[PDB]
Amino acid sequence: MQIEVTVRNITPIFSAAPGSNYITIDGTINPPPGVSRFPLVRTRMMYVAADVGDGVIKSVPLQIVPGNTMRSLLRRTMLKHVIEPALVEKGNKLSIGAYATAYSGNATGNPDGVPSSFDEIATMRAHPFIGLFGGGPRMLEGRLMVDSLYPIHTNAERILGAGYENEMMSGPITQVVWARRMDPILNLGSSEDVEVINGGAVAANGWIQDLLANSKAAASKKKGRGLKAFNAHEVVIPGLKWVWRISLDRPTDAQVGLVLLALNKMTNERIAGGHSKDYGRFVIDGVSLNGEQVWSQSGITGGEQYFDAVAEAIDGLSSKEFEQFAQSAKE
Amino acid sequence: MQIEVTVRNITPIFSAAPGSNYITIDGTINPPPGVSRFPLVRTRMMYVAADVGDGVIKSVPLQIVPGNTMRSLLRRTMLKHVIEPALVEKGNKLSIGAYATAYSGNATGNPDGVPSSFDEIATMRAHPFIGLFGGGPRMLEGRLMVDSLYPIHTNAERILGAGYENEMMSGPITQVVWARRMDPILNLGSSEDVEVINGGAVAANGWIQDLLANSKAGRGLKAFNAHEVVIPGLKWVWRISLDRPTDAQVGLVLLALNKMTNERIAGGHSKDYGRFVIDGVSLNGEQVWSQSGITGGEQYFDAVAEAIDGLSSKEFEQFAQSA
Amino acid sequence: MQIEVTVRNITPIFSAAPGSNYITIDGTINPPPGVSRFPLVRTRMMYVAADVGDGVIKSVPLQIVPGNTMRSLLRRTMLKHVIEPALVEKGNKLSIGAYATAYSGNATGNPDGVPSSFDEIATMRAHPFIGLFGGGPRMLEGRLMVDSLYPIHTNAERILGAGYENEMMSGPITQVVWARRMDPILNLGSSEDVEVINGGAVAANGWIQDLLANSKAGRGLKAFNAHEVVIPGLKWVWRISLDRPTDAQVGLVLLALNKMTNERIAGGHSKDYGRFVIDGVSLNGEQVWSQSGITGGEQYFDAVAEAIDGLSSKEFEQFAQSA
DNA sequence: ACACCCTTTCTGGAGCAA
DNA sequence: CATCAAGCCTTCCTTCAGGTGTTGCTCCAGAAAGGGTGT
Repeated sequence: MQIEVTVRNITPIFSAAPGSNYITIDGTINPPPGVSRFPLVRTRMMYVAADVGDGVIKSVPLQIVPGNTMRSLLRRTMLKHVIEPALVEKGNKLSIGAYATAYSGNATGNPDGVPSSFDEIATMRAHPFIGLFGGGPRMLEGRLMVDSLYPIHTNAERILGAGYENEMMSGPITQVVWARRMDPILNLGSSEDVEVINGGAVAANGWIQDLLANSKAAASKKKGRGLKAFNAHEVVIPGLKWVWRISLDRPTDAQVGLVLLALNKMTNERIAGGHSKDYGRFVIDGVSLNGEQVWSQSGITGGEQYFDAVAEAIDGLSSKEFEQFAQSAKE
Repeated sequence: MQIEVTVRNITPIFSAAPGSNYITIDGTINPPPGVSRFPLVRTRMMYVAADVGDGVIKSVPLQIVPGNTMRSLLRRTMLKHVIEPALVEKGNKLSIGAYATAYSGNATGNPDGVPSSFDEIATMRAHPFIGLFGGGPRMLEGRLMVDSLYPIHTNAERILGAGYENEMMSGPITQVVWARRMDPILNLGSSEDVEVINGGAVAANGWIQDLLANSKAGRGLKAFNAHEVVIPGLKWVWRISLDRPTDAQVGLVLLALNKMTNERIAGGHSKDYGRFVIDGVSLNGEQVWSQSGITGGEQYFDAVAEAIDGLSSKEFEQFAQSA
Repeated sequence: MQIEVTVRNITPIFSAAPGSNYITIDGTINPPPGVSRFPLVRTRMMYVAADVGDGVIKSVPLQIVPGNTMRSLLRRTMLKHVIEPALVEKGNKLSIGAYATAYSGNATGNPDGVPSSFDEIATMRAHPFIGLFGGGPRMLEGRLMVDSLYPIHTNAERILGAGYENEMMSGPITQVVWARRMDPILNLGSSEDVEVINGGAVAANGWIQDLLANSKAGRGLKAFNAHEVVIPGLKWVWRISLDRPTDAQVGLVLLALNKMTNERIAGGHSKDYGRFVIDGVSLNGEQVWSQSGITGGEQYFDAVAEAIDGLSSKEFEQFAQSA
């Protein structure tokens, strides 16, 4: 089953790339040493072979959300919105290992090297949730394959293929957003501002005195840590139309129905990260099932046999498969 | 819960963008070198994708207030207007670290590399203020999600939803506003204007000769600079979002929104730059704002009323307590 | 606390907008080159989002005086006849750096990066003058928030918040006023007017020869220029906001507003521009202004009368003192 | 009864570059 | 209805933040002996 979810982020996208990146105040990424630089936390970037100029494929940077992040977003969406309410409305409860296996593929960091029986493998791949995300102590193949969230851009034209010339994007799609943390105690202004503080003016003056001592120590170092922190993070600019490729090799109809229910409940979900700055908010503007567009304003339109299958399976959903899926053979 | 606080700024909005940007005496932003240049401190602006050629969408600038700035504004009006009167009214006094953890995210720049217990996580995410704003030494996630203040503009037409198209403004929304600082010794002009000056005439003469020696070869008070601002009267929008909130947390947000009328947005405090009025507040798509404040949402106001009653310092203390 | 000072300019207003703008003899601001352009210093203009037609908001020009000019003007009137008399009737001697920091917010152009102690911050924000205007070497935040002087105009309709539905000026509020400088000795006539010039006719004839050599090909004299001014007789609006003031500070601002009529708003000093009367002062919405100054707000006046007594130089000295 | 299936059971070393 | 005026100076940024914690892999890559039991 081929599912293609074209979304539109209405907030910036921030999937933080690991690394030690810096930036000048003017906006130059990774400056040579000597000039003053601030920590930059770049967004996640996929190198893509693309056609720059004419017939000259080259590796260009295109900033994305990883398929692991979107796979866990899909997993936690169908978990918080479908699977957990189905378990709550009945008497079924999960162990902490079963909850850990359902949310992160495993209960412990150490798997057991023995694989499970063919009957249990077949029944877990027939399961609506466990078939999508087959983890556990004995590693199963989950039939859900989740691609990265690619922005519909020229740099991904060898990724996107034909049919994506509408709402086209060129050029840079990222922006460095600067964030500052000020010291609260420097923003104290009067005795009315300080009355909620134990000690008041004495404690405030002690905070200024420790900041002056630490500043003198840092000046002796240059020529603990305070609360001033001016820094930067690169985000992907809002308003982009993104492609999200979801694949299912011979799924049970309830499993693709569960993916459809999760895509229905992607409303009020954040894609990558930067929670407190409301980053990752998005609007789905299209879902195509095997190339057939099945999205409307009121969620998924059509595809009814998937929804009846997943409703019947959620009615038949229990905690027994989750418990014996997470049960280690070595334990 | 999805709140849309659509506001209109009375005065020019100035959130100072980082960078050594420059301006000529005309309206040329960042000129080529070899011409007379002045330091320009531009407004904070966000690139947004917008339909510019009626088929082609492109990354265009749009001057905003950052969601960090508006989040700290909401946090500070909650603290100085709701939380601190409830704390000093009941006699509760936070520690200096607890005050720093209330106004910033924590008290120290080094967070603890341990996770807190689930009982603690549940108590603070059920707490109104600490549930809205996480952080601390052990990296709590708040339930509040604060977007940038976006102007209702055709550059943001892919950013806003529906119903804003009749209000959507086109064209440039900024101004290079010029400021200057005199050396006020040059403005003295009289021998009875130096009787307040110690030394008097000889002191004013020494300041003049020091300025002349500095100009012949420390920085004086003569400054001429510029800052780009968003134009006043612009209609904005502010997307506050709530990840599974308690009704007390929503009531704390609405209590903050009721008394942001005397609060300033971003920078320009001496120029009264941050002044604004709230045109509307949509509470999950339903309008709850009027002239007197937020009407309706009564369960949220009652929940934050019973939550502000019994608000103790010890929750902030063991939120700020390191490990 | 919100103060709304509604003034009406008696003479034209000229706050010169920076920029080499040009004018033709029949109007046509900033023409294409070759139509004999004349130098034009336009008055200060703020772009304001405004209703241009039914359902369309555009960034229109609106001629204002910037809030920095108003902030320094308020600082200067309190310094000129409330603060300096309080220092020299008591014999207090401000330093020259203290005078610089009082009249301009700083003594030098290099603020200290170190923060001041909280007791110092509390004393200066509780100070009547230093609380209004902060700054200094360690960058104090003042309690005063001075808006720019908008006119009562329909272009400012989104600025005023529909407080005044009458007296709304619709058309343009500006005139290009032309000023020319005559060469003095081009109008002598007789040799009795040149007998005071040393040498007599020979020095004026040498100056005429130098002017001729300049005209065939060093700057001359008798230039022709234009300056856009706001037309007189219209009604303005001023907003002076306060960040939790002591009543001595409110009394200081009202004492500035009482004898505000002696000073000028920006202007050309020679042309007597910037003259104005105050038609009203709104203290948080209630009118406290009459023909005989300010009537009402008595506790602010008693507080500022208490604070002017005992106002020593010592606070100014350790406000301007740089670490 | 002879075929596949499901379990145990069992002996030794140990350093490591790109 | 024609020119003559058809700017001049000077400002032309200041300090500071200029990251913190964690993560820092897991497992298995055998074949026979000795029991069952299912066709």
